[PDB]
Amino acid sequence: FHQECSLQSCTQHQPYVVDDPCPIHFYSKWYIRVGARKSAPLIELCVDESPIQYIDIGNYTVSCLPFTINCQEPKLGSLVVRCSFYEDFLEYHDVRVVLDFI
Amino acid sequence: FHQECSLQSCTQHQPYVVDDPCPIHFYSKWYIRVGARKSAPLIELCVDESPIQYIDIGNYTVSCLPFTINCQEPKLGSLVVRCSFYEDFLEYHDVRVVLDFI
Amino acid sequence: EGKLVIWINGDKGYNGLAEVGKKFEKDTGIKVTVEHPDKLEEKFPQVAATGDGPDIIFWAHDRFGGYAQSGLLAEITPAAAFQDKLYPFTWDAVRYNGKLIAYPIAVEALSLIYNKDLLPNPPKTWEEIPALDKELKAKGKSALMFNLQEPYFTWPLIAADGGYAFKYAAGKYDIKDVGVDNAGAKAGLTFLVDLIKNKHMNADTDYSIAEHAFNHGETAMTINGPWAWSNIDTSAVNYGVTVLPTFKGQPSKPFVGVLSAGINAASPNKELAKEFLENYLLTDEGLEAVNKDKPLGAVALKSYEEELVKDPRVAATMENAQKGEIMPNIPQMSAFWYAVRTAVINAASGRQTVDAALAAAQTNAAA
Amino acid sequence: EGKLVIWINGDKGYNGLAEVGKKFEKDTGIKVTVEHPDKLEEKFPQVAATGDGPDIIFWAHDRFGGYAQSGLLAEITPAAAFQDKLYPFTWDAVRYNGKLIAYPIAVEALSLIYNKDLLPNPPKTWEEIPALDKELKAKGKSALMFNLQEPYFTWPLIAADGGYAFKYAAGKYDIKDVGVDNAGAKAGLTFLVDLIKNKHMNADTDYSIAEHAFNHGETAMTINGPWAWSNIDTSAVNYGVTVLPTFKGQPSKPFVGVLSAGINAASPNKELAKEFLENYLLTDEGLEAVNKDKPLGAVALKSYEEELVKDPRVAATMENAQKGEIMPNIPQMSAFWYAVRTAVINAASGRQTVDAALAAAQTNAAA
Ligand SMILES: OC[C@H]1O[C@H](O[C@H]2[C@H](O)[C@@H](O)[C@@H](O)O[C@@H]2CO)[C@H](O)[C@@H](O)[C@@H]1O
Ligand SMILES: OC[C@H]1O[C@H](O[C@H]2[C@H](O)[C@@H](O)[C@@H](O)O[C@@H]2CO)[C@H](O)[C@@H](O)[C@@H]1O
Ligand SMILES: *[C@@H]1O[C@H](CO)[C@@H](O)[C@H](O)[C@H]1NC(C)=O
Ligand SMILES: *[C@@H]1O[C@H](CO)[C@@H](O)[C@H](O)[C@H]1NC(C)=O
Ligand SMILES: N=C(NO)NCC[C@H](N)C(=O)O
Ligand SMILES: N=C(NO)NCC[C@H](N)C(=O)O
Repeated sequence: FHQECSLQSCTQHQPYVVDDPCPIHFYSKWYIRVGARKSAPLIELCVDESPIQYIDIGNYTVSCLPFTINCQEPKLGSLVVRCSFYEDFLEYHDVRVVLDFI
Repeated sequence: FHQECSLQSCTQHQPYVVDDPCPIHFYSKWYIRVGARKSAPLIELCVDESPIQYIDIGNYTVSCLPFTINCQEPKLGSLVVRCSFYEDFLEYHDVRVVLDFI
Repeated sequence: EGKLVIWINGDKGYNGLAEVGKKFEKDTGIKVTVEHPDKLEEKFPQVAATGDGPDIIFWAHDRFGGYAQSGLLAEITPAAAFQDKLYPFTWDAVRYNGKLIAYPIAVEALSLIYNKDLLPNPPKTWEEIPALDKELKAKGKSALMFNLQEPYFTWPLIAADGGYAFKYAAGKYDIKDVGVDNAGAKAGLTFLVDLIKNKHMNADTDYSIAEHAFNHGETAMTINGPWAWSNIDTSAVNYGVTVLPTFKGQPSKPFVGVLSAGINAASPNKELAKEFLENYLLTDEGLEAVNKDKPLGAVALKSYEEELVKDPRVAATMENAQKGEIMPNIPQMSAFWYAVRTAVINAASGRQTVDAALAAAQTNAAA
Repeated sequence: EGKLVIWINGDKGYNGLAEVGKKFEKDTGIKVTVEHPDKLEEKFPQVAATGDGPDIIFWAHDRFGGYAQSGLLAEITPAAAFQDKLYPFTWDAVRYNGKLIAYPIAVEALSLIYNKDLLPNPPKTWEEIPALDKELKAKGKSALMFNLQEPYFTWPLIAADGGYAFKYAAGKYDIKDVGVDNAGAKAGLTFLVDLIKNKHMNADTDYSIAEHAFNHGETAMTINGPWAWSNIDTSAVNYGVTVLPTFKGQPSKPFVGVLSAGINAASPNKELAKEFLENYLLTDEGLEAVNKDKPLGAVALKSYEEELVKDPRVAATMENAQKGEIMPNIPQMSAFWYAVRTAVINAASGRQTVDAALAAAQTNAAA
């Protein structure tokens, strides 16, 4: 069974390598769900490959590999990782990442 | 720069989830190099997909996902993981895993 | 669009299906195009996730729940009079979250296939196959070869003494109740691993090797389904199709697959697809054209199945299906399939013991 | 086998290459087959790792070091008289660990391409493109569109003020000496990101969008190579090919690619492939047939390049090549390319700042 939520601890406003909640043999892709509203769109934080538009994410994403953020709640909405099974991209689940500041 | 060797610690003869030395965005596939001789063949420990033959690996491999061994030196040879880049399987490097027993 | 595009596997009778498509074209002017691309079960979700692809895809029902969770399949609502023309359990196999999402066509189950000339009395038990292989080896033959690379083919033996995929309880499948590492699965897989250690089977036997061996009289038995009958027919091996052997007194429990016709959610010809499937294909004459090209085995249309069951191969398919289990269609079947596939092959080739392989596969599949 | 199979990209003159193949067939009876599959640079290592594939593959030299480290390419040993017919730096681009592993054919570098009717005096500096876009926007046009999705196209600006891939020192490339996050790369990428924030470019512009815009008179400039000339030719846009604009007073430094012909290590026609490449293709008449079909730009055969350089498009290609950098061919180019591609697109689309994107790409590419 896969958790829906992932509660993690980091020092605010400093780099933080996010602990990946996706299981082994699942691909991780990180998004922001606008306004944390499930009916709102997903903004991809790491453009791999479908209209791409400029959105200022600011200082949020330090690196995409490994996924590293400046430890903070995103202004645009909630942080979400989609976990997609290696053998079948139709088997997927979303984990919301929530930060407790040290 | 990628290390050639990976020295790890586990309690002998007990399950141990191997710390994966492959970088993020590299695929990990685990082998035994027969007799630790570089000119000898590689035996795959986790058959994904080329003639497959029965070889008794015994109790060595507890699980392939995540890669978990009964903590011991393999009888057949050295433990090797091949790290293959996601975007290009021709960019690869091997890491030898060596165990210090607690 | 005003046109019907259909995707179906290449080992099935696509020329007969096109004949049903020609007749549909004579009655409506709508051209029906039948294609058999490789890896449709992979190609379709790829092209249908972008809103493209064929109007109708034919595939085993277990994949369609993953399709429906991503909204790739149109919901169908056939009239009650039409639903009654098909066996009720087939409709259950194509229901996802309360919605019917495809039309059942054929009911597939693995059977034992044996060379009548080498083996006129095929064995009733798995337990006597080692001694039979020992005998045939002194003649340069073998008793049994079948595809060890796909867990669909090893599941009948694995499930016979207690194994199961996802438990069905209270109208739903429980993701956390998986039965691949219980005592019956361990005993089933141990028997198969023992066949390999005692050199009655090779760990690298796949679909092609097992088919070539049986179709050329080199092995006395194989385990396959109706899609394989055509190649044995032209091979001039004198063969029979019978009930799978028992294990520890229990019947082999093959997975039951319902070959089903799903309509693309992005299709603009939804009503023409429903018209073609109900009033042209799912009839005695429509199914006969497809079956005449390449046999379907048993079918979901009861009126034509009552005709096909006279064929003893289809009768054996029915009997094996009655002793088996319907495949779940939940999206976690992909992680289930991968878990069991890796465990069987790792145990077959000596990479893991049976207990270790099944325990780890249990943990992953139930995750 | 007694036959020659050749793989070359589809945007190049494969019909002219087949004419050189017909003539080879008239002289030797060996049929020469030319194919243009999609994703050859991916298809070849796949099929050649299993010992199969074409006899000859045409691709930019930077991929061939990854081929040679896995032994996919045959070593070539041309006579010294033949080596002298090609510019020495091209032989350096197809040398891996001391071995020549392909035949140079063409020398590729990006150039500025401009619409003569919209823009008869194309700008000499990057810095004046914003004001030129502001002007053309009041006419419903734009100044510049080029493929932002591939870092090959942004590298000329990134490297102009100090950026570099892998440093060449003591006859080898240093995996740990990468220059994508120095001051010149940061300033180059910041200028491009500013073009997007000020709405002079869109972050989703790719190869197709930029080509369609320029070829239909909608934008005044684009940045491309000789493979794109044919489509502009039939488009009836009156265009010129000139030197890339400077940035902060420094020339743009495009990556220089040597289109090269490598021989499959698993080929049984190795001597026929060497015969075809040396004595038939790498001649004035052989290169002319290919160039006549679709222009190669500049070429590595000095005798025919002295003829092509009369074309001002080829002259501009040479000048841009002289100001650029030869691509390294080491296998880590794949991680380099992916690192720079992700950083440029993330900075272009606002996902990362320039400093953060380049710093992280530096760490990964130098790993
Ligand atoms: O082995 C897992 C595999 O089993 C089933 O595939 C069957 C299919 O249903 C039959 O029609 C026939 O083609 O044999 C196949 C086994 O190779 C599942 O339908 C499939 O999803 C699953 O991967
Ligand atoms: O963007 C990275 C890419 O750059 C080069 O590809 C060039 C190629 O050399 C040209 O002939 C033409 O096709 O444009 C390509 C850019 O899309 C490298 O050769 C290639 O390996 C690399 O991925
Ligand atoms: C990132 O930007 C936010 C702006 O809301 C700021 O609060 C935070 O301190 C910044 N973190 C840095 C610069 O590391
Ligand atoms: C695994 O087998 C080896 C045999 O050499 C043995 O030494 C070890 O104790 C075993 N570990 C177990 C059973 O956990
Ligand atoms: N960015 C998105 N969706 O909006 N990705 C969706 C991927 C998802 N697993 C699918 O195939 O349905
Ligand atoms: N099992 C093996 N080799 O023996 N795998 C080799 C994979 C390797 N990276 C290659 O493509 O060359």
